[PDB]
Amino acid sequence: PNEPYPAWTADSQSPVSIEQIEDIFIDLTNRLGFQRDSMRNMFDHFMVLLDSRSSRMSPDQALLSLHADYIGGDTANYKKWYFAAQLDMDDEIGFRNMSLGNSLEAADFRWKAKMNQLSPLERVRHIALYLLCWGEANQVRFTAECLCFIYKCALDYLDSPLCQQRQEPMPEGDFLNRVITPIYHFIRNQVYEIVDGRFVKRERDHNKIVGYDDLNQLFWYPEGIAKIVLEDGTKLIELPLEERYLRLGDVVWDDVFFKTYKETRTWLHLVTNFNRIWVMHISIFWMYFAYNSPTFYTHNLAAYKWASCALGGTVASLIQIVATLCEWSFVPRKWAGAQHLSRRFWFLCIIFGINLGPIIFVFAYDKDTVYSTAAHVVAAVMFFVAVATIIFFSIMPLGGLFTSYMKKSTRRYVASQTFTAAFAPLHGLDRWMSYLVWVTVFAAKYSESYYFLVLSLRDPIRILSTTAMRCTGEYWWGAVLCKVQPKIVLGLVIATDFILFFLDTYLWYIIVNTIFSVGKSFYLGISILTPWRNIFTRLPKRIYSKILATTDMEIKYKPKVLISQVWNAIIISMYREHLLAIDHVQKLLYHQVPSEIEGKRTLRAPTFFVSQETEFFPRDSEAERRISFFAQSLSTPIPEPLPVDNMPTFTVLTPHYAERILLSLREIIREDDQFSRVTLLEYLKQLHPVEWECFVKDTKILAEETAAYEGNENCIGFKSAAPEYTLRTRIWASLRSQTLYRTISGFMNYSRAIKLLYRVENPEIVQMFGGNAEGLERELEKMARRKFKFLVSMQRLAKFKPHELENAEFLLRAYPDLQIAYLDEEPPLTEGEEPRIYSALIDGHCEILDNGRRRPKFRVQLSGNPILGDGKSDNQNHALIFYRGEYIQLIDANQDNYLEECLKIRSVLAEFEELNVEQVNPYAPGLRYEEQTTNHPVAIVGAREFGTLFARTLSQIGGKHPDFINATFMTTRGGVSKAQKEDIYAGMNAMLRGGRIKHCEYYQCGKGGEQMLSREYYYLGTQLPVDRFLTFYYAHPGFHLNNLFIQLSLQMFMLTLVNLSSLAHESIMCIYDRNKPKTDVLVPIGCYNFQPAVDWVRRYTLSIFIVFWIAFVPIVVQELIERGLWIPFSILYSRFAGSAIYMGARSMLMLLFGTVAHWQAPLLWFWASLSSLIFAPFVFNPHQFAWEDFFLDYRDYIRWLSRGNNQYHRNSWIGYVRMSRARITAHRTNLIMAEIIPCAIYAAGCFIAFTFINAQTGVKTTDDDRVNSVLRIIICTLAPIAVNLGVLFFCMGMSCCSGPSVMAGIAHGVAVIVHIAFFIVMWVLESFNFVRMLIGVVTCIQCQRLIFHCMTALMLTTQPSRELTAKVIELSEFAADFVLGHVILICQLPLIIIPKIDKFHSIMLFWLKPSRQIRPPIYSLKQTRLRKRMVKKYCSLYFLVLAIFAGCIIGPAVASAKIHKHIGDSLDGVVHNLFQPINTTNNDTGSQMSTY
Amino acid sequence: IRRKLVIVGDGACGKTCLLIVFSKGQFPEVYVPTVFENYVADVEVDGRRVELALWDTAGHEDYDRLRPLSYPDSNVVLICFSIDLPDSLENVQEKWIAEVLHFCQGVPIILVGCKVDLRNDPQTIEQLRQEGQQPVTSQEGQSVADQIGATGYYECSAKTGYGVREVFEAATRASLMG
Repeated sequence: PNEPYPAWTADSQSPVSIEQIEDIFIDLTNRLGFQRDSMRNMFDHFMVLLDSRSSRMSPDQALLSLHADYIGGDTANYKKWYFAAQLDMDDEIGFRNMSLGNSLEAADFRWKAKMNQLSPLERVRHIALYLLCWGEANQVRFTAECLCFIYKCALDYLDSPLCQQRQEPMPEGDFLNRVITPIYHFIRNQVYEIVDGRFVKRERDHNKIVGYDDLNQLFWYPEGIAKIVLEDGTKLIELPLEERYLRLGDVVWDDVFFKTYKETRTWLHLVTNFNRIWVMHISIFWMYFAYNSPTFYTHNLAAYKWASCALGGTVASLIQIVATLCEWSFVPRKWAGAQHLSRRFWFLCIIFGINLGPIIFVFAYDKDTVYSTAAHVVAAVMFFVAVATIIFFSIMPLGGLFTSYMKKSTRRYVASQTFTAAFAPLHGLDRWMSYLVWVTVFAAKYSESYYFLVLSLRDPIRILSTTAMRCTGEYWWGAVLCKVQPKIVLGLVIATDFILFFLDTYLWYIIVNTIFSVGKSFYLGISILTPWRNIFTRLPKRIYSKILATTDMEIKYKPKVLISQVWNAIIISMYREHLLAIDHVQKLLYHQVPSEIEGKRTLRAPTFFVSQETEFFPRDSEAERRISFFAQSLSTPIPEPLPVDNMPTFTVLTPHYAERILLSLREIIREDDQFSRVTLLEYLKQLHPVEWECFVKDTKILAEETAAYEGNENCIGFKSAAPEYTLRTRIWASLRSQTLYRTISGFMNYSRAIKLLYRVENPEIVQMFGGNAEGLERELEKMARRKFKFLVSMQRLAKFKPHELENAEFLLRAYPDLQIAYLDEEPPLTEGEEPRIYSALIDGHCEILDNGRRRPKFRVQLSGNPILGDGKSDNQNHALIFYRGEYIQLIDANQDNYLEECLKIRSVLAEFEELNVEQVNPYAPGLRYEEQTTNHPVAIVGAREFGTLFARTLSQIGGKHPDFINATFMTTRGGVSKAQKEDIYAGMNAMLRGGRIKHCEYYQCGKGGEQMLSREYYYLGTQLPVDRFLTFYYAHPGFHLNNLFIQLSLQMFMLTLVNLSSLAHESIMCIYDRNKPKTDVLVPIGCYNFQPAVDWVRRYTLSIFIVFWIAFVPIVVQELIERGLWIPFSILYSRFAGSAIYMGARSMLMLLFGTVAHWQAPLLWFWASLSSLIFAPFVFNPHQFAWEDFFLDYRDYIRWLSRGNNQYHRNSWIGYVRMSRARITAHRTNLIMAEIIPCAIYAAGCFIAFTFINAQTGVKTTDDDRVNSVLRIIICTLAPIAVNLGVLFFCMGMSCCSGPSVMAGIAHGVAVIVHIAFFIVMWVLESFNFVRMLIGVVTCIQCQRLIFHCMTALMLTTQPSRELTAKVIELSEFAADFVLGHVILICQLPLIIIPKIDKFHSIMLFWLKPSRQIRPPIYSLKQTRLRKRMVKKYCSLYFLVLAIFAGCIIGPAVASAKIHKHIGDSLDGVVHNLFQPINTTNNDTGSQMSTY
Repeated sequence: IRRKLVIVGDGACGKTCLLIVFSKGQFPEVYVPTVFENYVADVEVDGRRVELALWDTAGHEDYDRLRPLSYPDSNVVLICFSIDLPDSLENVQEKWIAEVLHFCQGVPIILVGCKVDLRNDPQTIEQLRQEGQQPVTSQEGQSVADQIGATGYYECSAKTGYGVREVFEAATRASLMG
């Protein structure tokens, strides 16, 4: 060989010589002025692609395949763009896609013929032009279609006679400075700004930003192309094709581009994109509810039953219309698709009318009066039409719902189908399996839901719909609310069940996926019950079959020898890692000790394989787990390998920013005269003591250096001051600790594995060298360098420290093969100009300059700084231009890899489905799109990993990061990563574009909210097939929405429980046993039995417990290390305040009201859950076992409250309420009101429960005797705020002159005192009954929250008034926070009371992973006495506050017990303000026939 | 001992100017944000040639990954806050003092106030006290140092050479004074 690209160079059949490729690249550079160094880099890139592609096929076939992949083939992004924009065939492509699940065929035939006519030199020219444009694109690489348009213009320019006529070469760098630079400037200006000659960041709502995608989308549609206008005003389209490339620089972009996808409130997105879920769930729930409520649709009839159910279809049509309106909101009207939205709305309204008509006919009371069989049949047929409508709207995707019928002249689809709807269909038994899984899920879900609905709500609906109560009621409307009280309870119950109806589906989805996974495991046959001895026994033959490509090579040697060499390399790797003992390694090694003269004595099978009991592996060693996993992986079916020389070339990409390259000697060893923690070297030693001890004690390093051959048959530091020893310690520490160097070594194991495979498979090379070990090593290294390339990106190298530069130089010295990519900067030629920034690449081969910096092999100039936005994606983008090969592996800064995982690299690459397939001409005239099998490439590949149950749960948590990438596919489309600020976005872009994603279990790698608005979510939800859509929805967003629904159902249940407890308390109930007949005379005469309602409460508690348990199994499963056998207080509270701490406390208060009103066992479970929710942070945090610690934390909390009163402080309560207000801070105003509405509902519900309590149910009706409870609520709600306003005004305008922080704290304390006083006044008004007061105070809190939210909403839409409102809200918030923290500390008191909780703290320490000890420094006696004085002071004050509150609670009860209740002298409309009766019978029963 | 010198502060607060004047001897009119680096200065202490480990890093929260690395074992930290802006001083007390105590363990701590030349600029003081602030003086900085238990409040300004010589020589000698 001896050529840079042996495969293409050596073959005499190659159609184009390397010199011709160089010449054509140079010609393109001359004509378009690409950077010479960029031209060289892309020439190297193209030659490497040809070498890799030709290594596994004929040269001309390789070039043809490259042309097809990049521009000509149906898998080429350029073809898709050309048909979408120049030929305007997007709707026809949507037609074709729908069918698969002049005219397009004619245009495709013309395109194929045109491609076929091309000669090889022309194909090379096309590919080279594209590669040069791509290399120069820089930031435009993310906007791939813009790059395609620029490429089209470049081709038109080149082929024109005008370009050929010119004899003067274009100036170097013309492309970058003229075409790319304006677009980069546009992108940069849309984010940043300049001030005082310094570049500053500018922030705006993402709706106002024009990001990469919005820039990209303009090129999809021909109309978007037409919007481009030059500076002088002429449209770019008017110019002939040959002139366009030159005029491109003259264009102005700011006014051309625009925003395509506009974002608004989250719930609008959820309604639009996930419309099918809502349609199916809500419609079926209505149909179930209609079928089971005779009273609602029966006066005081089967036709009414059937008709009422048909309303389900009407609900579905309504959901569709609402979704359509939201969709109309999202996209701008001028952009293509608005007319389709109008037509779709028209069709949906027509369907709605059709569904409504017959139902209105049946509803007509005159038609009912004279019963007609015609009405009955109409009702039945309407029901079936409604079921058909529900099915139709649940199945069909919203996007292009009626498109097929229209055949409209305009663009039929809203979103370009070529780039948004090209999903690869599932093929074979896989698609049927998906259908069956989802059918199973929904069948089980609906069956279970109907069982539960009928069982739980068949009785309660009857009772609560037909039962009427007896009370005097409030003065204003006394009669009207008791008669509907059970109806309100029933409505709340139905709402709660409606919410639960959604959680059921996710539960069933998890269950069914678990069952299907177990089924797949059975089909595969891999069973844990299978002895590991058998798997190890079979391992050698499996290695022979799979890890080595033996069928390809001639069978001239026994398999035993080859597998022995592979295993010996593996075990020597293990030994070099020191994870195995020398004797253990000897037992695990194919022994050559016996004489080599006898073949049997030459090779001896390992004791480890033959024996299987003995401790072959050290217990709890990473090596043993790695070997076991290797065997397990070999058990599974994996694709056949291919010879190394035939393997494709791939590259490994690693970015990092501030990561630690290598462990510093200072880190390992520290000064003697200091004391802090434990020395890190000793800490690591404790982590792996045996591994550390073995190699130092036995000199295992040199012994393993000798064993690897196995006869060839296979003053800083006090303890030591030897440089080589220092290097050894640093290397060991870097290996055993998170470090970039560890990843670099683990991935150089790729090159080691490739070298090993090439040596093993081809003994002919070894014979040819004939003992020339150095030459053999050189040749194998040539192969390894040819096939595998490692690239690590460092944007920091220009700003590296001296020690970091030394570490990088050491890294390069260790591995000369390695490659690095970094950025460097230079000043401009003209003064008053931006600096020039280049991207450079260095590898170990580059010679070292005099100044010590390594010479750059390639320099590429970028129009501006590549890091436009803070993200890893730009770091990768500025460096990937240097990638080589057909496949890319992505890893983050820190990862670990091993030789065994590297051996299987050939298999991993094979699963991209390119290596083992036969090759055909992609331009044959006969072939048709439908017949082709290469339509959907493999864009991305992911790598993944009593006992059976744990495997099930591990699979559960596993199910849901691209670890490999098809270089060409992702390079032509968008970028390798498109965060454009994450991996999920890149994967979803690949899925949308048309590629596939595969997962492999034979390769494992170790690594150690806003999405809802994304356009990609909208496209996926609006255009996916129904089964694919369900898969996607319940994978990614289902989890978030399920958690949100759990919280919502908790709140709804608390509201329903409050109302139901009030109803049970004020009423008199009657119970019955199961043996006692179902229908019988009521045990007390004139009683309403609500026992089924509390039974519903029990059922709901069980349901929520099940859902919570299922949601929590993954979290406990994640703690596999524990296995089945097993701090600033104020900062923590603020951290979890607003994170369900306030909601937790409010729900705890409602639950306490329910508990005192009525007692049911299920409420105990809710009590436990809420207590856990509130106290979890305060139990799992450390330092809890100390009274002094608690008093210090309490002092810090009191300081936090006090800080900011006089002088603003960031760590203060004022600052945190300010932060909350800032985070809260026309049509959008309506959307804001939309969120305020639910708070109004909750306030109304609590108020209604409070009114129930005071209605005086069982008391004899008294004419004109009524209680004004609503006035009670009004007074108790207004009084605190009114007093706050009054004291604020007093402070503002009074006593300011008499000056001699205390004042602001006084105002806060006064507000707190007034809140407490008004709670006391409420308790007094209730006549000292505790339960009525509890519900009253809950309602008062809800009303205050509603008022504050209304004020905030008004503020979001005079300045002194606004500031006054903000201050008032903040005062109320201080009161709430102070009382909450006070009760928190009360609950803390009992823990402090215990003399010694050291046992609990020790158990907690054992549970905690870090397991770290800290000790305080010494203190002076005077300072210690000051600390003790502070402890005494603050504990005394804390107990004083606690006693004040405890008296405030108990003392009023004692006083009320001492002083008998009395009411008198209530007039002027305000009657019995204080709750009317001191005594009350509240028991109406018996009374013979009469009741009440 | 291995004494380290650390300079911290927000952007365009005078760090680059004084740093370049002291390190090399030029006054740059442009404020160049320093991310993380170290300079060497030759200062004569006790008749001995002492090289200063002039660690530099911008005080912005974006750089919280690299700036804490060299904080340990530092004698004098040059927290750069504007005298005319008490909000910056409040931020020093709020965050920077806590961080210095967190990292600087067993080493003397010196607090430094910058911009001594602009101590009493009326225009800036008026435009920054509109929100109800107070002037900052040398006694105010000494009060802050006393409250935080600092070993001393030395003010240096390399722009005019004020303090830097004696302040930095004392900082080297503070390793023995304590």
